[PDB]
Amino acid sequence: QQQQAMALLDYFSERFTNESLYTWLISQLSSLYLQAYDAVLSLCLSAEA
Amino acid sequence: SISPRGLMKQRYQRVVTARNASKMNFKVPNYRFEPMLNRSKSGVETLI
Amino acid sequence: SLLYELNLGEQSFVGGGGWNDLYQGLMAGETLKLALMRMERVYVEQNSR
Repeated sequence: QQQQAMALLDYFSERFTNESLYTWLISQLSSLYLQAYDAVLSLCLSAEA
Repeated sequence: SISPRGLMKQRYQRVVTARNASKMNFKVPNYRFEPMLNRSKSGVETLI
Repeated sequence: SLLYELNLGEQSFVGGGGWNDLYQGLMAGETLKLALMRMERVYVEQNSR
């Protein structure tokens, strides 16, 4: 039983969809999002003016 | 002899929600307000 | 197109290498979105009469 549990943990870790994937994705999107915020904000300021 | 064990303490946690704001102004741009509105709304939606 | 239409010297936003296999190019379009946004900004900013 212990063996099955440990192996299962490994197989789960080896799922293609993985923590690493989300981490990577997040880092990319984060950078994009921050830049987008700055960008569009400038245009909105101009719109109010 | 034996004695019972006290139940572990639990507590709420405060959450801050104050916010600051800053004033801004900018010079008149090249484009009319409604074009600007269309552009801006598109961008805003994308960001959201 | 933008660069020719405004002759703004030499600047760039588009870049190659957005695809990747390990992440199956998932974030590429988002990068394109941001680049497009920056180009739009510049256009509105510089398209003075």
